[PDB]
Amino acid sequence: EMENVQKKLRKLERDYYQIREQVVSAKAGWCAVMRMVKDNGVERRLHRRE
Amino acid sequence: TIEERVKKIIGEQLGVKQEEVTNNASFVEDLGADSLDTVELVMALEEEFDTEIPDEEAEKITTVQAAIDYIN
Amino acid sequence: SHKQLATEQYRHVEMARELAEQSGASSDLETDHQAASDHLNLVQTAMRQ
Amino acid sequence: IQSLTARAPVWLAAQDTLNQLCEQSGETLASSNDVTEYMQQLLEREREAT
Repeated sequence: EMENVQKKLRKLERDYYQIREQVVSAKAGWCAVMRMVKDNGVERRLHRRE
Repeated sequence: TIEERVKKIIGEQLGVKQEEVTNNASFVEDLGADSLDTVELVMALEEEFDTEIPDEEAEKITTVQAAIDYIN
Repeated sequence: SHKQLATEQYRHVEMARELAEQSGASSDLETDHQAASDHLNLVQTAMRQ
Repeated sequence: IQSLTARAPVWLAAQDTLNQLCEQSGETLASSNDVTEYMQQLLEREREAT
């Protein structure tokens, strides 16, 4: 039973790996957008924090 | 050298350039990266080196230099 | 779950080790009990003679 | 947490309007009484300019 949970751990590990690539790739683009947005839009116009 | 990874990734994760980071400063407050941004930075470091860093060790990277200290 | 599984495997190996010792003891006891059954039959035989 | 979450959006909308309002003026407001006294100064400027 526990060896199947180990193999479950392997499957979960590859799922985690996928999620991790998603996160890093997303931040790479967030960087660029928040670079360009500093032409006073982000101050309060686009950042409708409500 | 291999540190070019870290000193590259850091910038790519924080918007600063390679030379902007200073070893004396701290990510949490002296780089502008908040809790979420620092989590993203440490987790990107984890991804790049194909390794793992538990929570306890991961929390000890608040300073710039630490990012290489645990690596090398 | 990874560390739990690692710890549970270490515990599992320890319980498996003690049962290996009892399994050996059971084979030794089977040998002693075979001799014991023979001893009973030898005594029954001696009583008849 | 549920109470705070229900309360949050209203407070945030109110804060955005307040920041816009006070930034539109030269003086920065901090309390209800402060807003009232600013009302009075506004009236005085009305009745001088007129």
